[PDB]
Amino acid sequence: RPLVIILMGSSSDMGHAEKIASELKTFGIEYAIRIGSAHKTAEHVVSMLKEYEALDRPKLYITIAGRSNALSGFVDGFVKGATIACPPPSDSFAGADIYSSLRMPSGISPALVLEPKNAALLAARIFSLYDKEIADSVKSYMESNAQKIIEDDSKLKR
Amino acid sequence: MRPLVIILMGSSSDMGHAEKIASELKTFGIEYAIRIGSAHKTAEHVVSMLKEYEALDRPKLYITIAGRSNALSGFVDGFVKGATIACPPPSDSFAGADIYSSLRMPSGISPALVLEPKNAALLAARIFSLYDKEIADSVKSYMESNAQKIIEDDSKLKR
Amino acid sequence: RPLVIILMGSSSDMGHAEKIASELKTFGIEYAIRIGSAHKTAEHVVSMLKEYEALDRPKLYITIAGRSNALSGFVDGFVKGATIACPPPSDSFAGADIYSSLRMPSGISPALVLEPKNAALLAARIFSLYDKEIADSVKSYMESNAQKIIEDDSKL
Amino acid sequence: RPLVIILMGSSSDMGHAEKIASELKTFGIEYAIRIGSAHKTAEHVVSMLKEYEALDRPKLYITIAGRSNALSGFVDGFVKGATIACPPPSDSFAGADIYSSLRMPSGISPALVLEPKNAALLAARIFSLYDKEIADSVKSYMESNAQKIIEDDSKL
Amino acid sequence: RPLVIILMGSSSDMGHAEKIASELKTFGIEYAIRIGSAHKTAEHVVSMLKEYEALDRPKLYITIAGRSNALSGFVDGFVKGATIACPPPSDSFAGADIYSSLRMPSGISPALVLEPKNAALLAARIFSLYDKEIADSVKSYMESNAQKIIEDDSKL
Amino acid sequence: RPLVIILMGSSSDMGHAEKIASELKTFGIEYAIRIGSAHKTAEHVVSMLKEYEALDRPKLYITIAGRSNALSGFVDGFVKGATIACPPPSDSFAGADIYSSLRMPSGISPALVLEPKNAALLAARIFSLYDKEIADSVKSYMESNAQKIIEDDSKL
Amino acid sequence: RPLVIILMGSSSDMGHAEKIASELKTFGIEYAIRIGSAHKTAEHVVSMLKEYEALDRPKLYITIAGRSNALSGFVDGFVKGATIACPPPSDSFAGADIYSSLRMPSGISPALVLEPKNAALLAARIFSLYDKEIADSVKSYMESNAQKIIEDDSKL
Amino acid sequence: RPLVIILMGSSSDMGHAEKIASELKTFGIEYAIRIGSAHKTAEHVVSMLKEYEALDRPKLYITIAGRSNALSGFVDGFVKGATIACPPPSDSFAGADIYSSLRMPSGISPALVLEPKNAALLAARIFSLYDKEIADSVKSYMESNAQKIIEDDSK
Repeated sequence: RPLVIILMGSSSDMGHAEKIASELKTFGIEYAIRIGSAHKTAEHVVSMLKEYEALDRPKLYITIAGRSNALSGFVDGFVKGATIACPPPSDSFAGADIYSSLRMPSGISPALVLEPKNAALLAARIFSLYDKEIADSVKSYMESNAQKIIEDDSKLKR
Repeated sequence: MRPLVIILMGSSSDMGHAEKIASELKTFGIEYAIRIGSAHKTAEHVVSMLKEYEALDRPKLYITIAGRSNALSGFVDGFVKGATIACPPPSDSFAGADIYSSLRMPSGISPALVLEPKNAALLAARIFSLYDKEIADSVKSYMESNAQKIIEDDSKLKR
Repeated sequence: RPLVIILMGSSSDMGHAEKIASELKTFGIEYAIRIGSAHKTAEHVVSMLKEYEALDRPKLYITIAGRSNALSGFVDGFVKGATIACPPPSDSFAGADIYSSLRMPSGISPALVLEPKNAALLAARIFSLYDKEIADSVKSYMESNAQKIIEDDSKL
Repeated sequence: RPLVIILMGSSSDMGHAEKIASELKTFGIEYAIRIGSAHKTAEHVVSMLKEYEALDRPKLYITIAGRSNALSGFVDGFVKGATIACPPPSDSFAGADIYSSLRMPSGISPALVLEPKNAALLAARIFSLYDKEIADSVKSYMESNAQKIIEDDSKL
Repeated sequence: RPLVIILMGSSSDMGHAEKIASELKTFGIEYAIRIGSAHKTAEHVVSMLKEYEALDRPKLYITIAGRSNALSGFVDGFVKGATIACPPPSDSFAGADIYSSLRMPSGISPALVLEPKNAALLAARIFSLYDKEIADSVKSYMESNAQKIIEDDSKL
Repeated sequence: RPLVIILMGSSSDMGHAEKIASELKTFGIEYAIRIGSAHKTAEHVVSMLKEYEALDRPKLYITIAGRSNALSGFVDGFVKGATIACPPPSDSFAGADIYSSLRMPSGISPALVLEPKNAALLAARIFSLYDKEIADSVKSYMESNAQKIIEDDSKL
Repeated sequence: RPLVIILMGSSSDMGHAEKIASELKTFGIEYAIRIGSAHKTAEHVVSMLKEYEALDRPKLYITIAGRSNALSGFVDGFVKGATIACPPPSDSFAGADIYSSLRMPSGISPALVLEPKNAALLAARIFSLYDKEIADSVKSYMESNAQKIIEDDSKL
Repeated sequence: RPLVIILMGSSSDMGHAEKIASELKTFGIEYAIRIGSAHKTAEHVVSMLKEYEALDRPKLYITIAGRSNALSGFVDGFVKGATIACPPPSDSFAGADIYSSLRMPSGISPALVLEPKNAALLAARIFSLYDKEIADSVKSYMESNAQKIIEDDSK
């Protein structure tokens, strides 16, 4: 019943969206991958957001936009519930595209997360506050990560 | 049951920043607790504190506040079950480069980074709003109000 | 006759906008001053742009938004003709807000100019390609600037 | 009947120049591609600028120079009408060459644009304020970009 | 009987760890290599430190963590003796991960050294104030390095 | 019996030096405060280092130089034992003077610590491996700091 | 016999120029202070340079321009002998105007020096290769500096 | 007769050093290439400088050191006449090693030039103030660079 809308500005971002989606599927969380440009197809984005917003189910938007990221703040100020910004990595201007996701006005509150798997995890943990099944899944995932590190210590320690 | 936000800062010096976050949560009617604890200097105290909060049978978020190199947000985040939000205090040092210590988490550590204290409070409300209608109404009023003032600034001095 | 629409993201940008407006007036160019947020008042901004775009006259938009500038690319993607981005100055993250004005997607082409007086000049010089009166005022303005520097040197 | 003069500081810039040229051709806008150095061949540049400035037709200059960009300001202070700065991409010093294009004195007003297709698009949109054939070409272009995005979404 | 505990946050840091390990061995210094994350395995790390802190021998901790380095400060605040931070290299964000190792609070004092062999050299030179054999080993090492540069100049 | 030589490149660094000295006093550690430029008075520095190096007591050098720090590496390459770099703070070029302290060649291994009180603490903690009086002093210090934080929490 | 021409792009840099002049006066070196813009009064700059270039005496030019520095490259491309860029200090964009002075094309070789006093000193030291009176003056100046440091250490 | 002493902190710098040399050879200016570390071999660098400082000919030093450049200011604070700092390129920390060459104390005044061919050209142009042959060579050189550019346009 939770839904995560993965909304990217360009078809060029699809590979970054697919990393987020794969990880969401591991948590058993439903997702939808969509494309719209805040700069070029603003009204198409508004229409889309209106469609998803009308759904009576707990939702999150994870917004993906390279270069100067207008999409994440655009979606965040339109929709009611929480959103997550997860821009694709860039080395242009030594990663300075990140400030465009960071520097929001008062009243715009997307959660910024750099890594696609971590964006999925944050989504899961947001639902987990009220969804016991998803909390069980997160618990398993993080315990597994921790056990692997301890197992690496046991195996490789000298 | 009633949402709780634990606002956990690494130093009593962070109180100003924490109080900004707390005051904003109050306007959403969301209960908070403000606490102090250092990931560097008082690790076992933080762990003990977090076990106490985690045993509470209500939906919760942690907002974690640490200046300089932020070890606290990732530390809290890796220990607790639910989501957390990092909202570091502002700093000019090294043209603001302390932000990277909040951004650059390992795989499997997923705190939500938000810069402004009022926006950290906003995000916390919006997370709960997915399930809490009272908070969703409060959020809608707040956001719509923000929008109205801008439209009103335009009408009042557009020329 | 030309119109420059000066659209800013917040009322706090007013002093920056008036520096631009001030200078447009000296070029004999009509301007309008408006406020609208690309993040918080999207439909309102889309609704204002449609009104201006229906006007049968040569028009430019100058867009002013602090912090992460979404406004410039949002407006520029919506309107037909040219636009100019002129963000207010900031020292946040050693001026790193500038990259949000610089890094546009292919197909979004605002002209970035830093100084308010230079945004106005650029707007004047765009009209000047087709407006002889605006061309004369610009020739006058630019020669004055040059003559002052030469005079300054003359005292030395 | 507009003309865009693409002027680059080095023949090494030619790849970048041609990208701008190729795009202008799609808008049906005539262009010239020239080479000349603001630091090493100043009189060759000025002589060129004089010949272009004497043409009675609307014109823009797109100025391309790597490293510390003096060329865009040189051109812009010489010619009457608008100019556009479009420096080639560089990763030297985390891309800090961009600041030499940004940081103009008062009275020097080139339009900074990063992407060569957006420099072409901006020039088209500047002429579009008065050239209807061009306005039409821009509209078809921008609408095609928008429709492609919406098509990409449809597949999903 | 010095001991250097080489503690890294992930097995993906092992190649960097083995560089410090190798160099320490050249100085005759016993090491232990361990894995533990301050973010993900805080209580495991604590347990591990308490064990080493109970040893009555002179000890250093060299702490390795990529991205945002919480491990070095975490360890340093827990243990009584000196520690050394030696993060694995990175060009992400122009190397900005370094600040997470530099910016400690007052009362947290790990020694930051970039290069793994210099982290080993620092460790040695630390023990050398009281340990004559290590002091002789460091002497030989540093004098050789100097003699080689003088030798390179002599071939030229 | 431990000694710390605090060597600064200029009398204008004395404030920073004095912060380190005052803190060393609180750990019961003898210091010398000295002035010598690597760039301007290189032979004076060398002769001074020889005088201290001739002492058979365990010792550290804490080296202070603003701007491009050549002093830390110069001293570190000359002396046998460990040294600590503690540059004075600067916001010049957003703090980029720090790179001159970070970027040592292979075989130069000064401990970089930003804050003067943390430089003193590192020093104490280095001696604490073998000097139980100093370790007692460091235990008091760190435990007091931790207890104060926990006390601050208890008020909440 | 030598002459240093101090050429600034704007009268707003006068204070910076005077610091350079004051220091050159202590070396006994004649200077001229002038103003001319690379972007706005190129002909005027060329005319001035032609006048100084005719003088049969050893000369340097020290070129001062804030923001994006085109001036130093412009002068250096024009004049036969060496030049020194000494831009005014800015903290805008973390000091990134400095890259506009660094990033010269092949064939354009101004010597960059940050500090006004050090620009004066470099100038003196260039003429000193052939001028023994200026060499004697530099020797005294730099020996005064060293002795000041050595003297500061002897008290403190 | 001018002499340029090209002094590098390490043999790994030789590539950069040889680029400067090759250009100086085009001007007819004699060079020496030498190695010494300001960190590790300070008393050797100091003894080397004393040898060059004793030659009665106009001289410049071009100093080359990667990473945190202590060498340029070290040599500049010892020798009498002008020096030129020309560090090798590096992408580390977005090029931030450059600040170690820029940020000299008052009384230390090496000329910073980035490109090896430009360090050579600056060296030539310093000598050119008093050396007519070298002045001639520089006019030929700079006119040739401008001619090639104008030629590029003509094709």
